[PDB]
Amino acid sequence: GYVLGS
Repeated sequence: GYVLGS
């Protein structure tokens, strides 16, 4: 899985 945040 993956997580991106900004």
